[PDB]
Amino acid sequence: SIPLGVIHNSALQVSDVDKLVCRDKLSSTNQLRSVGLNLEGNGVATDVPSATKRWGFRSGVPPKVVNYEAGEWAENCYNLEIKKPDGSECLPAAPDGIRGFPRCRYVHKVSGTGPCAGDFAFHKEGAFFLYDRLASTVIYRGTTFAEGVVAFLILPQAKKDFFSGYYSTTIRYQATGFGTNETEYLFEVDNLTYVQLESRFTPQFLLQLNETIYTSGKRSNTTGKLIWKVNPEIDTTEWAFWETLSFTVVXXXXXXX
Amino acid sequence: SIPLGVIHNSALQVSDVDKLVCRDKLSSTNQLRSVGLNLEGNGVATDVPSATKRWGFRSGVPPKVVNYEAGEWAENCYNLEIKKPDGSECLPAAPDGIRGFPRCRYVHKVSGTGPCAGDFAFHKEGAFFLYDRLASTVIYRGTTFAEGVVAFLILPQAKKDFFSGYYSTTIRYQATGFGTNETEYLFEVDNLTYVQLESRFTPQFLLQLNETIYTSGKRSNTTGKLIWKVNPEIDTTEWAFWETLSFTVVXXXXXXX
Amino acid sequence: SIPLGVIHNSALQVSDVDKLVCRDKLSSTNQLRSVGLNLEGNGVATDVPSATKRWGFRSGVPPKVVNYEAGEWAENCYNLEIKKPDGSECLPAAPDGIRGFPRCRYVHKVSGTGPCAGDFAFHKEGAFFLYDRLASTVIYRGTTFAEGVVAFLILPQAKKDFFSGYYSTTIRYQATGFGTNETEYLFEVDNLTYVQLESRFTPQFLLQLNETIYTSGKRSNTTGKLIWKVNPEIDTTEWAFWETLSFTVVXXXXXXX
Amino acid sequence: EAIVNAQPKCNPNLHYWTTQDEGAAIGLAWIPYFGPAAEGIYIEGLMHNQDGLICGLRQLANETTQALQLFLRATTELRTFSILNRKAIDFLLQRWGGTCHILGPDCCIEPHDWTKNITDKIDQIIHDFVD
Amino acid sequence: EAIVNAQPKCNPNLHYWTTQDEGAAIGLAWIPYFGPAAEGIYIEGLMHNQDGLICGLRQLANETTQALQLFLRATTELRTFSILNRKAIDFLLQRWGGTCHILGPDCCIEPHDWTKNITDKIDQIIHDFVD
Amino acid sequence: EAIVNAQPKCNPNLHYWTTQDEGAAIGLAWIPYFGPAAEGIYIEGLMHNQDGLICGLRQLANETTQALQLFLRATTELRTFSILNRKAIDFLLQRWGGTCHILGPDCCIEPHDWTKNITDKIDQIIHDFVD
Ligand SMILES: *[C@@H]1O[C@H](CO)[C@@H](O[C@@H]2O[C@H](CO)[C@@H](O[C@@H]3O[C@H](CO)[C@@H](O)[C@H](O)[C@@H]3O)[C@H](O)[C@H]2NC(C)=O)[C@H](O)[C@H]1NC(C)=O
Ligand SMILES: *[C@@H]1O[C@H](CO)[C@@H](O[C@@H]2O[C@H](CO)[C@@H](O[C@@H]3O[C@H](CO)[C@@H](O)[C@H](O)[C@@H]3O)[C@H](O)[C@H]2NC(C)=O)[C@H](O)[C@H]1NC(C)=O
Ligand SMILES: *[C@@H]1O[C@H](CO)[C@@H](O[C@@H]2O[C@H](CO)[C@@H](O[C@@H]3O[C@H](CO)[C@@H](O)[C@H](O)[C@@H]3O)[C@H](O)[C@H]2NC(C)=O)[C@H](O)[C@H]1NC(C)=O
Ligand SMILES: CC(C)Cc1ccc([C@H](C)C(=O)O)cc1
Ligand SMILES: CC(C)Cc1ccc([C@H](C)C(=O)O)cc1
Ligand SMILES: CC(C)Cc1ccc([C@H](C)C(=O)O)cc1
Ligand SMILES: *[C@@H]1O[C@H](CO)[C@@H](O)[C@H](O)[C@H]1NC(C)=O
Ligand SMILES: *[C@@H]1O[C@H](CO)[C@@H](O)[C@H](O)[C@H]1NC(C)=O
Ligand SMILES: *[C@@H]1O[C@H](CO)[C@@H](O)[C@H](O)[C@H]1NC(C)=O
Ligand SMILES: *[C@@H]1O[C@H](CO)[C@@H](O)[C@H](O)[C@H]1NC(C)=O
Ligand SMILES: *[C@@H]1O[C@H](CO)[C@@H](O)[C@H](O)[C@H]1NC(C)=O
Ligand SMILES: *[C@@H]1O[C@H](CO)[C@@H](O)[C@H](O)[C@H]1NC(C)=O
Ligand SMILES: *[C@@H]1O[C@H](CO)[C@@H](O)[C@H](O)[C@H]1NC(C)=O
Ligand SMILES: *[C@@H]1O[C@H](CO)[C@@H](O)[C@H](O)[C@H]1NC(C)=O
Ligand SMILES: *[C@@H]1O[C@H](CO)[C@@H](O)[C@H](O)[C@H]1NC(C)=O
Ligand SMILES: *[C@@H]1O[C@H](CO)[C@@H](O)[C@H](O)[C@H]1NC(C)=O
Ligand SMILES: *[C@@H]1O[C@H](CO)[C@@H](O)[C@H](O)[C@H]1NC(C)=O
Ligand SMILES: *[C@@H]1O[C@H](CO)[C@@H](O)[C@H](O)[C@H]1NC(C)=O
Repeated sequence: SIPLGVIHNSALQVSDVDKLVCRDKLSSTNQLRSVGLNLEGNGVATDVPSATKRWGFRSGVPPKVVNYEAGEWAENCYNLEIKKPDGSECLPAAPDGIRGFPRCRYVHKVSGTGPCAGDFAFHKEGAFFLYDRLASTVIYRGTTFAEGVVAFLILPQAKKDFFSGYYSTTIRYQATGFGTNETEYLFEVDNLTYVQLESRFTPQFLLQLNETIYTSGKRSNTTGKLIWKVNPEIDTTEWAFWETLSFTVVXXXXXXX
Repeated sequence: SIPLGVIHNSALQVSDVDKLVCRDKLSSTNQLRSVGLNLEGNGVATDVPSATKRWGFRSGVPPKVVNYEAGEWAENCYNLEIKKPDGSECLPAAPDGIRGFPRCRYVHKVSGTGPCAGDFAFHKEGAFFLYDRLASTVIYRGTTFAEGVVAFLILPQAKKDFFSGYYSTTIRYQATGFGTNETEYLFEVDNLTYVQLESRFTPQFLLQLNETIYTSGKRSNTTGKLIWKVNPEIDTTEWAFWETLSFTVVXXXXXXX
Repeated sequence: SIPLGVIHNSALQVSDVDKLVCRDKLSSTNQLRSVGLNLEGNGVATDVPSATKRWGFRSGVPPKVVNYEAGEWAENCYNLEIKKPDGSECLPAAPDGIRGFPRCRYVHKVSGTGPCAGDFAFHKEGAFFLYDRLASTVIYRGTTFAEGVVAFLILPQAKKDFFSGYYSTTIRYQATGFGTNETEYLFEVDNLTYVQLESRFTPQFLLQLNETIYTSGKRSNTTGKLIWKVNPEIDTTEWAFWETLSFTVVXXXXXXX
Repeated sequence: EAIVNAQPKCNPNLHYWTTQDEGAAIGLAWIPYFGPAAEGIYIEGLMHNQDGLICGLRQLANETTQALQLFLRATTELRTFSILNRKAIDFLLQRWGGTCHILGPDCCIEPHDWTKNITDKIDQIIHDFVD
Repeated sequence: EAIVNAQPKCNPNLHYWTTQDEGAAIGLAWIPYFGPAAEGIYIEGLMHNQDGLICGLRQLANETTQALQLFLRATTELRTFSILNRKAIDFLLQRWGGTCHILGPDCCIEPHDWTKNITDKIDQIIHDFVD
Repeated sequence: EAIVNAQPKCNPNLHYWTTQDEGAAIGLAWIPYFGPAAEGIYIEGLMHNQDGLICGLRQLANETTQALQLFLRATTELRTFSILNRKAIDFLLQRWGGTCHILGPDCCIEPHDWTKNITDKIDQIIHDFVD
């Protein structure tokens, strides 16, 4: 059966409607809640390379949607525009009334290409893609989401224990070989200026690097594509979010040391 | 909470499921009813000019639909075919299974143009557009509706108190500057013959005027457009519906005195 | 009211939630079941000619879908690709999430033409078209279905009485004058070789006849169409499924005696 | 609360339409292929303003709108069909959601007949106390 | 009522298919990415005509059709999923929708143990009446 | 069972968002035409890990996933909104689905006040036994 949380002896416990005792009181449907919790909060890697490795294409499984009434503010969300080499769309358009996740500090917008061997993109670990109060088993095109899971609770009737505005920043990425063993990622500074992405790059490091490139004048000043690389010796920040330089030239590759 | 009507002491009262006493009996879901009531019955102006001023375009608000099981026979309903100056549609097509309001004595079919500054058309006073047992927050293209509101009741188990066929007539209108301060309306007699509309013109006056134009031979007998005006001195009927000549020429404007 | 089955005195009985006595126990929604039962099991004729005569086109009635949780393995299902003489589609595409009936021993795939005088195809006897856990009042294009009906039950809490893999074979048919008094059917052997269909031909007879045609070399060995006829004197099998030669030539008609 | 009609006018009569949930027993009319089209499934009735119920109903529907709209803002369902069923559940949860303390104000169990069953049967123990 | 099978024939066996609501505990099979496709989510079973239940069921489904069709005519929902939940609610409302008058025919409260709890404890007031 | 958080980490704070079901009483804000757009209907709050409830909740949501996914595999509804209402019904059916045997372990009827109502009123029959 689907588990149902309840507060007994100053602690959350799993039970269900069948396992309760008469002392437990459900006097209204208001006491029932569904909550979406973000994988972020369990300590998973949130960088684009690590995050995308958790998703994958598969055919024959019909998508499913369940709603949830409350969610968690995310640091990291994702928004995918993936096409095949032939230019056809890899992901379906958002169904009617499926809007993006409502609170994201950083939206990682990945545009790119890959084989996309399957009708729909699922979470390999069984988690959900959280949209605006709707959790889907699949990824929708160009629609912002947080990875997460859903809980159901019977809250108490009254009080349940003993005893900054909203800013969102979009971060753009180019991708090739999406959803394969040899995926390549580039962080986008402008349409001609890019940085080779790595897992260790945090969102704040990317925004700082971007800020430096614009204010040091290290953008492509030609018609051509300029791809910077940061060599291994420059650190960026293994701590979770809630507890926390020169440029030379060699398309056009380059090194930032 | 959503109010719930109930019959106590030979009177309708607001309460809810939380406010009832043990004497109150809900022995079946049959006792529960949703009813749609028409703004007509509250005494609002039902003429096209007055009625359209209650609607308006707005973006960013997702439409919502709620069902209702029983409704009221309307005198006045409306059916809108509005386009922008560029010929693009101002209203969305009726979703699957949304048919028009089932009982209208007069359907005011307005065809025309306007700026339509917004994705969907809403009721400015917060009322609903009533369709066939579905109430929407917005107006659908070419689909007949009555303005109205919804009530929920617990009926009694048995008896609830102490102690003509269906004809529909369509009335066509041309409009310019729809949903603005300077909207203009023309009542349509045929494709070339029109009457300048005013708020004081009732449905029965329009049908009588139409009848007179056809049987007095006052229709456009050219290729061109003929717009009659009725001067202020001809009255038509401030009473609600349930309690209730020469022509000369001056496009082609004209006066009926 | 919708009837509700229940087991009393070692027998199924009709009642409803209103007609029960306190001894009857509904301790969980798991005890509630909807089951789809196939018309097959009531002894109806399952041959394509007899089966199609039960369906018919009609306008003005909106389609309706109800779900059912469990079904019966069918011998006979049907899959229709019907067009008008002008090449336009007679049946609507399957709505989102309506897949075909999951267990069919023989799927009778009928392709063809007919007048199709109506928006949707309904069951003339009031039965449903059973798809994958969804029963529709109408037939969807190219989607496999079993004719059937739905029951609702309250199962007991524990035990309810006193005391081969899945193979599906598709059988293709050509049709002209579909859903009329003068419908004609041809069983398809290959794209150029056909057999004039009759009601008495069972699925196993058709597969045996097909097997014989391929292994006797009686297929069209030209560019042209070859239509075999089986003369009246060759029997094929009035028993239900669960209780159970020379060729000469005369398009190109022919006789198998 | 009570219902105070505060509209400019009141049509005291409710000429209504609705569907019947079990209304076409005559022959083959229940079969969709043979039955009425969308336009011919309605029944009609007329209801007068006995006990001020029609004028009350109009006011009730008006006053329901704010709550209803706010509920629709908050739901992600595109079409909402569950309002009355959810009222039914909340009715039951109010009465039966906890332990029912007999003779308390929030428990709808009447012992009236069970009181006088035991007052009747003390007179086969104090009445029948034969030495 | 009772179920009178009045069909031309009856297949006395029900070779059935259904889904299991909690049926893929083996490893990663519950994860949609790894689990079965639409075609491989079914369980099968066979049920014989003990107590005439299969032949009854066939007749019950036949007889349900008129009511079901009329219900579908009257609903504006395109796909109806709420029939059994609504039966569940109506079950509860029949029993518990009013005041439960104890020992009445429409109240499912058994005092059997509470009768003999008090008959047991009068013998610590009439039995223990020590002068 | 009990909730054993077994994740690599736990954010002990839940900075949450949700909608309010009756939250725009100020003037015309409830009217959709005038009210907030989709982006501005949310309320926020912060909840700390008193009684380990946040770290428990994270684990509970993780553990719910298998059952939830299997339920979604088995349903033909495209969007499921009925899980909590169905829990509400099953709560009621567990308690009130059969006959309630008073003083039994599966019946939530307290006679506490009805016990001492009758112990109080035997002293107008054994106490008032005047010769
Ligand atoms: C619920 O929480 C648990 C614990 O955090 C999550 O467990 C994770 O499960 C996946 C398998 O689905 C593990 O990935 C596997 O790792 C092995 C190597 O250890 C590798 O060989 C496999 O190919 C696969 O990648 C993952 O390690 C494991 N995490 C931990 C910390 O043990 C689980 O995913 C959560 N459930 C949901 C629905 O989010
Ligand atoms: C419920 O019934 C009441 C009473 O009939 C309706 O009240 C109406 O509310 C609107 C505001 O939403 C009023 O319109 C306003 O009028 C003022 C001038 O008086 C104007 O400055 C504003 O711009 C606006 O147009 C309207 O006057 C008022 N009606 C009455 C008779 O007082 C209410 O609309 C009903 N609710 C629904 C949902 O239908
Ligand atoms: C439920 O079971 C009964 C009994 O098997 C089915 O009764 C069938 O009802 C149809 C009418 O809808 C009968 O067809 C009619 O036959 C007469 C000649 O007898 C003909 O003149 C009419 O034009 C029409 O074709 C049919 O004979 C009858 N079957 C039997 C065996 O008597 C009923 O269809 C079942 N209901 C559902 C929904 O499947
Ligand atoms: C375990 C419990 C404390 C979780 C929890 C999470 C969110 C909410 C908000 C206020 C809501 O009402 O949705 C309440 C309770
Ligand atoms: C307050 C009450 C009298 C309103 C009311 C309105 C319509 C109906 C119809 C007959 C229905 O059953 O829908 C009943 C009661
Ligand atoms: C009358 C009763 C015996 C019918 C019946 C039919 C199918 C099923 C399966 C096992 C299910 O759980 O759906 C149970 C009971
Ligand atoms: C995937 O790519 C890696 C290198 O990144 C390579 O070693 C391996 O052979 C590839 N795997 C498959 C299955 O092709
Ligand atoms: C970058 O390119 C995109 C299209 O690929 C375009 O929409 C955008 O305006 C461009 N921006 C700049 C700053 O050139
Ligand atoms: C990069 O820096 C420029 C200049 O400050 C700024 O306009 C742009 O938004 C920055 N990029 C991101 C992703 O914030
Ligand atoms: C032009 O190009 C290089 C990067 O390719 C950059 O470092 C340099 O500063 C640019 N010129 C100016 C004037 O900024
Ligand atoms: C709207 O039109 C009126 C005249 O009909 C005019 O007085 C007014 O200026 C206009 N209002 C606005 C806001 O433009
Ligand atoms: C009037 O014009 C409409 C199209 O604008 C056309 O459909 C209709 O047939 C015309 N009617 C007459 C009487 O000319
Ligand atoms: C106008 O009069 C003609 C002739 O009687 C009639 O055919 C037409 O329907 C009338 N218009 C309306 C709107 O009834
Ligand atoms: C021709 O035109 C005028 C209206 O423009 C009308 O009054 C007149 O009667 C028409 N002619 C006839 C013969 O009806
Ligand atoms: C239908 O066809 C039959 C012959 O198959 C014929 O006798 C009959 O006239 C036709 N019926 C109608 C109504 O046209
Ligand atoms: C038969 O024709 C169909 C199209 O009508 C085609 O798809 C199929 O490949 C053909 N098969 C053979 C065996 O020729
Ligand atoms: C007809 O026989 C051939 C050869 O055995 C086989 O390939 C084909 O599938 C058969 N047709 C059917 C409908 O089984
Ligand atoms: C060629 O055609 C006829 C059927 O038209 C068939 O009986 C004959 O056996 C075929 N030839 C061979 C060699 O099979």
